[PDB]
Amino acid sequence: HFYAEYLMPGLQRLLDPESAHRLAVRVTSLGLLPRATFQDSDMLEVKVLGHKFRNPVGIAAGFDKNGEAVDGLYKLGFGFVEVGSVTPQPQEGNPRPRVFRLPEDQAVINRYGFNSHGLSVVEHRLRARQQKQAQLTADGLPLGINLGKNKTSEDAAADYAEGVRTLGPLADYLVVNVSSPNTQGKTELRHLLSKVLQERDALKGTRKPAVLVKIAPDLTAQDKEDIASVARELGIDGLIVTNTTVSRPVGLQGALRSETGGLSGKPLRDLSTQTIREMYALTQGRIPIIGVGGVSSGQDALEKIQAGASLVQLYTALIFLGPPVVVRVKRELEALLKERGFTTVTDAIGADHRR
Ligand SMILES: Cc1cc2nc3c(=O)[nH]c(=O)nc-3n(C[C@H](O)[C@H](O)[C@H](O)COP(=O)(O)O)c2cc1C
Ligand SMILES: Cc1cc(Nc2cc(F)c(C(F)(F)F)c(F)c2)n2nc(C(F)(F)F)nc2n1
Ligand SMILES: O=C(O)c1cc(=O)[nH]c(=O)[nH]1
Repeated sequence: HFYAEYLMPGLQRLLDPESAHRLAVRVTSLGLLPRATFQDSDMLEVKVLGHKFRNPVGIAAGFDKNGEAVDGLYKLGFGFVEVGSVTPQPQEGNPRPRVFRLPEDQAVINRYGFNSHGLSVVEHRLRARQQKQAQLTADGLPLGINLGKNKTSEDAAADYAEGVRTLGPLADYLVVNVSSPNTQGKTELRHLLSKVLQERDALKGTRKPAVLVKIAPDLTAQDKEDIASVARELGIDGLIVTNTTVSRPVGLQGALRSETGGLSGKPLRDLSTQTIREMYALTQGRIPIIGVGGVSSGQDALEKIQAGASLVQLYTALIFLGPPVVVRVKRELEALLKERGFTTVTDAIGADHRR
């Protein structure tokens, strides 16, 4: 409660979004935040992507862009952390201002345009902690790395390749982020993905990261069939559904609603869940999905899980509710699984399809 209508709305008044984000990352890294004490139950454990996840709630890409706060994030209760997106070379991103809060809608619009410290900086930081991560991973706390491309780049495959070569040895999973709204066709995707998988395969007697593709919520019905077709044809390990949306739904109260960019938070929630449900159907329940978009409660997580997600992520909820939201989600999720007749979270995955 202290976070929810004392600290967050107040920070909102005081701090511009970028300043607030930067502060959040630093406070999280430094461990100033009180630690989560909620204990995950066996009921929340998920095994997927070649790893065990102690709980199914992860932090989505975009919070820890540069891998500065990974340990602190696990301490807040996240089951898994995704770093990035990381671009090969450092870049500024778009002109400020570039992130807008719509508190009325519990939503954010962003056009960051991939401000990243770049691969070498993030490699150095992650390497220094690689041993610690190996222990965390073993304890059910995996690490994902999300790869982006520079604004310049004509050659996407080359940018992705630097990323896979550089960070793939540090990753439990890798994500190709082809969905930023702020920076194709089957064949073109197929080529790129094959090149990425080929870079992954070449890795170094690392035993090797799973490769996922992160998609937009704004796709055509054929693209969804296409993406499913490729994933199955290429043996892509997973899908992350979804990134932010370019739409503005009816009823936004926020002044900044007209701003160009990707919308996240509650207004995205149902569109994202719908997108998961299709993808599970098209892929026959055979390809794991990490569901993201507007999760801020246990029910929100459960809906995504029932729709077909094996895991879920959140980011935007933190902006409005603070760190307690991670525990709220897990606590609510456990309570709902018990009420609703599931012995474990795993039993819920794809339940919508079952009926
Ligand atoms: C400010 C901001 C920055 C983001 N940056 C990235 C990014 O760099 N890479 C990425 O894949 N997704 C990024 N995302 C998308 C989130 O990972 C997530 O897909 C989306 O926000 C939906 O989840 P949420 O509603 O819980 O925020 C960003 C989102 C926000 C709000
Ligand atoms: C008020 C506010 C908060 C914030 N994140 C945020 C999120 C947090 F969890 C904290 C902390 F440290 F209290 F737990 C915090 F200090 C800031 N963002 N992050 C954004 C941005 F830019 F990412 F959209 N705007 C924000 N506005
Ligand atoms: O850097 C960004 O602007 C960004 C990337 C992304 O993948 N998603 C998003 O909403 N913003």
